[PDB]
Amino acid sequence: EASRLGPVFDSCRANNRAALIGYLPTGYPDVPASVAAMTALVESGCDIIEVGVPYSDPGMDGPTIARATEAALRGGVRVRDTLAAVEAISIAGGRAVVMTYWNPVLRYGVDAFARDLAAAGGLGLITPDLIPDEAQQWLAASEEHRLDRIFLVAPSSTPERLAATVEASRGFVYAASSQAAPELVGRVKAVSDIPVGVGLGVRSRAQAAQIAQYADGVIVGSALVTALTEGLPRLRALTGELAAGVRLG
Amino acid sequence: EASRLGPVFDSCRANNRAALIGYLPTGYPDVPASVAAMTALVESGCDIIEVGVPYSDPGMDGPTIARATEAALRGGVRVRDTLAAVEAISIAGGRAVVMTYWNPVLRYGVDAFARDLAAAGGLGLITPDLIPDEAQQWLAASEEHRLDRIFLVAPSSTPERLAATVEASRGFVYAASSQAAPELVGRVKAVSDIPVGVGLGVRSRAQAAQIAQYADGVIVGSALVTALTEGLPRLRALTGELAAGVRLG
Amino acid sequence: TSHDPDSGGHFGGPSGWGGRYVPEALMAVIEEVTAAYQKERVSQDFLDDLDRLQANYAGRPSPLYEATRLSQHAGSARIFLKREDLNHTGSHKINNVLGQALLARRMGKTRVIAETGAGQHGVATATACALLGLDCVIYMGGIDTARQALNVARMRLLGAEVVAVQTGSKTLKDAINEAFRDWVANADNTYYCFGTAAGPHPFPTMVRDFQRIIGMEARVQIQGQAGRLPDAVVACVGGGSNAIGIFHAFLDDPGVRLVGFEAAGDGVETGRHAATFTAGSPGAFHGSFSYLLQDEDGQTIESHSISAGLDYPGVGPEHAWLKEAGRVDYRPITDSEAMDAFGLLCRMEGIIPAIESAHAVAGALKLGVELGRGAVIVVNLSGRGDKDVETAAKWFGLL
Amino acid sequence: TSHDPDSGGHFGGPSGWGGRYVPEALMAVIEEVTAAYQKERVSQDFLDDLDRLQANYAGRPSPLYEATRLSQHAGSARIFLKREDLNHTGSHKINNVLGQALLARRMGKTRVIAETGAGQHGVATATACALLGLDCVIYMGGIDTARQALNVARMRLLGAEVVAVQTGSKTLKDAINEAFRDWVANADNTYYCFGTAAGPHPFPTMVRDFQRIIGMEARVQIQGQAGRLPDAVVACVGGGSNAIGIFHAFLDDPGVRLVGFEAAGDGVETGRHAATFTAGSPGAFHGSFSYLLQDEDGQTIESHSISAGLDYPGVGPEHAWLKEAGRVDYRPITDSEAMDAFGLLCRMEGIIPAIESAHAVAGALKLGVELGRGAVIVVNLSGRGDKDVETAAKWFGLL
Ligand SMILES: C=C(NCc1c(COP(=O)(O)O)cnc(C)c1O)C(=O)O
Ligand SMILES: C=C(NCc1c(COP(=O)(O)O)cnc(C)c1O)C(=O)O
Ligand SMILES: [Cs+]
Ligand SMILES: [Cs+]
Ligand SMILES: [Cs+]
Ligand SMILES: [Cs+]
Ligand SMILES: [Cs+]
Repeated sequence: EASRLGPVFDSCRANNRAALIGYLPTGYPDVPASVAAMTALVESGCDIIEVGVPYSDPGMDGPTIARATEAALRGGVRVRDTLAAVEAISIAGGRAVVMTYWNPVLRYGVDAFARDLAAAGGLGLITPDLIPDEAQQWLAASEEHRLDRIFLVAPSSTPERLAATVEASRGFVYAASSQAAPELVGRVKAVSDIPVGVGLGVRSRAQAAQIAQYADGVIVGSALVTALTEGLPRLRALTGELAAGVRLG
Repeated sequence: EASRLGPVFDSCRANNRAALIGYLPTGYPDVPASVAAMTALVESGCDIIEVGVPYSDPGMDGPTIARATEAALRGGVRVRDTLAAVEAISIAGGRAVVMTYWNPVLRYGVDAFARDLAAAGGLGLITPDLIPDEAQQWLAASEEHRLDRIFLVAPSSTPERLAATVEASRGFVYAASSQAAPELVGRVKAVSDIPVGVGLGVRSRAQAAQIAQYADGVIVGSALVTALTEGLPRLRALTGELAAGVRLG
Repeated sequence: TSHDPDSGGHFGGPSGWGGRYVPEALMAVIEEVTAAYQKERVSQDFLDDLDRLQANYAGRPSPLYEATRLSQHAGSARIFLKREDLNHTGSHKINNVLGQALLARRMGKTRVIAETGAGQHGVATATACALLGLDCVIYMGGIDTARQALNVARMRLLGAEVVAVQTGSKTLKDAINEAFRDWVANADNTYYCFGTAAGPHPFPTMVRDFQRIIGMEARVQIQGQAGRLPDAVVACVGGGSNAIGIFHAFLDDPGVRLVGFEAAGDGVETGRHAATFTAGSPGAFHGSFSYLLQDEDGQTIESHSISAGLDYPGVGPEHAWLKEAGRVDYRPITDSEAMDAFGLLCRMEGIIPAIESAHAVAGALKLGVELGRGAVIVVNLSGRGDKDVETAAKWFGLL
Repeated sequence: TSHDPDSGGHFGGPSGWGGRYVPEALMAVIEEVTAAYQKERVSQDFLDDLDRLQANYAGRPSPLYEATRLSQHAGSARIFLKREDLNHTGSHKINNVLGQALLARRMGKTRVIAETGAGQHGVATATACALLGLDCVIYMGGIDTARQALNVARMRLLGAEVVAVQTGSKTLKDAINEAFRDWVANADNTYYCFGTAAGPHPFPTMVRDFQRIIGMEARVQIQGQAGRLPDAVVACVGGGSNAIGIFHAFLDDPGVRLVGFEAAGDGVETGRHAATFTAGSPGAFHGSFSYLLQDEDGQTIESHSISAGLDYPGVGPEHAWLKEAGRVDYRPITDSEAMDAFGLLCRMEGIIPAIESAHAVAGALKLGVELGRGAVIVVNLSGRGDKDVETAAKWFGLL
């Protein structure tokens, strides 16, 4: 059957644009202000929101996101606060997926977390330190609770692993990272029709537009955190510029 | 036939008393002052003067002598200054022997030092770090230049080594130290009629007289150096008191 | 092969302990190290190269010394010390490092990176890279640079760049996080010389295979000196390299008790400890599914110990498996227990152990009381205490 | 042996090297130690105890390691390092200490004293006294307490008392003077564990006999690895114990060049050196007739070296004899040369040497350039550099 995120990408493709995919960590700079920021993203034209779960040992986040997740953990952020963020985003007419390191999901219970996320209106899970090789429980929870499953590929991924990682993904494949980003997207396009989101330290309209030529979704995270730290108005302005960037004409 | 210090100990033995043997190191507090102090000892009643050769690594010397010899060396004292002091002592009517560690004698040359000591009017050599076992060159030089050879015995000396040391000595034997000084003099008397000198950190009239009751000579060093540090008139007074002590026993 | 995991690195079944809980961005280089190790572990020429450096450069075998003057504090049991303290660089770490540095050269890698807590793994890596002409970068928590400064200075004399890590607890776990970051950014040219029996496959198995020599030698030596297999073999447990190294040769000796001793810090009831098995629970951490100290949400609880080497809130997956199976017991030893033992060994036998290693000595003393007169206990004396002398001197009022 | 002195301690008959240049007050105890050594050196129980401790406690044999990365810096010669740095306590000193400390106990002595410069002899002495349960007191020059402080802390952790010596140069010569003063006063209960191949008979011969093991192992090991005897065997020379230990087994091999390297400090023409053979002359010092730095009246001239272990104006009498006979050549190595070699060994082979041993490595590099490609040169690596890491890092600007 159709993936949960299928209609958003179908719709974006029909209007000659990429989907704008926006990341914010739950609890930064505190729980209420982060919910207000995530709502703002919905109101300012984010097609998909990645609700980040702060983690004590976030090996793959750059310093902007890492400082923000640290502040969130100092403020007492909980995993259930990410489920609340998903609820508020759904209520505001948005579409939320969660991005998390795997151990918090194991600690919660994989089946339980998929169930509760689905209940809150969550559409999927982005798993930056879960590879399909270790995802058996997650694949079963994902099919049971109709949640998409977004694995990452990298420019270094072998032919064999890229194909297995694409085949295991539903919703979109995250092409994490220069011609590396278009070359990696083109390798996913050679084996499958799944939408490909591209993260590339995007911080301007110009860069989102560049990526929207070849990718189905433009992923922005660091620049949204930086904008939010300055203030909610700055976040709105930036998200606006990025929303204009993803549309091609 | 007879030793050089033999007629000194005879004259004491006929005046019903012990010999006062006085040590000063050459070059303390400087060379002229040390000679003026050694001459003053002759005038103040010392029957024998031990002229110390300052040495850079004096294993056996206590703190008072060690520090005076260190100061003598910082002031530039040379070995030839000792031979100059011996000559001044002999011209004043005194009877001088030299107390030295052995390396200064090796460096000078054993024969040449014996020759030059005798030419200065020296009567003997006290050798606190030369045992008879190493004394071949010195025994030969001692016989030829007609110098007494004063070796040391100790409370710890085995009977075999005590006999060997006494036998090797001409002039007197230095018994260096409970009831341990009289016991050591006793063990020397059991095998030889050679005079025995006793050094025991003597400071006083009473202590000198105690020692004169069993020993042929009373050796004073530390206390003479301590007196000179205060002044030359204190040396005279002290040496006068000790001269009276050796006539008591 | 018998105790090995499956090709995905799992102990105890296809979804049990170990595995590869890593990002896809690290899988190319992880597969490359796995293939390289699978090839070289059965090459006699590789094992010759390793054996030759072990003998002539590192001075193996390490001796087994019967520490007879400890006996009265150990219930009159007989403590035998396996003297990895006498290895080149001063710990067991050099065994693993020699294997991996040889492997990195076989792979054509020009740059080596490593994490370090006590600085013993950092010094060993720096040492091997100097010997083999490889560039070396070592990551170390800033709290550890301050309390193991002798080892920082050594690494630098050996030509290594030492990078002080200021994130999180500024201890071993945070150095590891930084090392993994370096590796994903520099995979083309860089080998990651992983320092303990933890991490994603192949590291738990490879580290252990290079530390097996300790238990192989000890099993022969204790039969020679005591006339029988021991009643127990014991070790301290950080991530688990020295313990698995000495344990492995005895796993199929069913009469031989195996006991691992973990750092309990101020005590397990204080929240200032690293007693992963005593107070932790299963989870995914630093590339493996194993035990870790974690809160209700799955956030890592920061470890504390007086020992920089045991100050790690996780543990290797093979130990998790051996725990679950009932083959090894894991027990807490506090800072104070460790320091009493440190001092006892200095005074009684004239051996200054590493503070890590003194946790094992403390545990053996207790085990000795439990087992009683004549019991034979082999203790891995994982390292010497030169790095800890200032800390120990302060503890004992000696400046 | 053919190389032994007469019963008085004299080498080479009438040149008269060695002997006993001490006060009569020391002779009862010197004779006592001499006789106990003659009795115990042929006692199987003593030899067995010494052997057991060398193997199981100290970790003998030390390996011999072909440092192939040094070759291009040594005229393409082949430098083999005899790794005394891997011994328990980290130098050769432990060889002599195990022998003498066992002997102290056989004599019924209840207190052991020693001098130390680098603190290696101190730490070793303290180590053996912990092992055997003897009171230990170590005399150490005040300047050495400051520049070898790691070792002062080790000594005190081992239960030894350390007395800082503030007289004269406050270096090794002055520590020796104080320890001789102690022995004089405490002779009936105290054994003096003399740390180098110098002093009155029996110390030069006895210390050499306990260090002979180095050269016996080295002679076997080089034949096994290289297929022949070396072209040269070299070592650094303080008082002479590590050098005499490695040289002795080669004395009767006429094709084996023997070279001792002595500390030249700022340079031999500067008056801040410890180049005893290069600039000294015969004289009596510290119980022996040997060479020493002395002025024209025979006052001891104070030595200087960046190395605390070679900072001694004297040298043992058996070396004086070997020099006179033309069997061994002695050559000066400056502070700078030694430090360049220190850093080289660090970067090329991953071995942080003692600054003492670095002088020997420096000389080996020069001798390699003389002897040329293929020449085999055994170097005694007498100790490791833990104690010198502060100094060396300061020298190379690594702070
Ligand atoms: C973590 C580090 N050392 C751990 C260590 C340990 C504990 O680590 P294992 O990997 O459990 O063996 C034990 N003994 C010594 C002497 C050690 O140095 C390190 O030096 O990087
Ligand atoms: C003087 C001291 N050591 C000298 C020393 C020497 C020189 O001493 P020899 O007796 O010349 O070997 C060489 N190498 C090392 C590692 C040393 O520590 C001492 O430890 O007391
Ligand atoms: Cs060995
Ligand atoms: Cs742990
Ligand atoms: Cs304390
Ligand atoms: Cs002791
Ligand atoms: Cs010297």
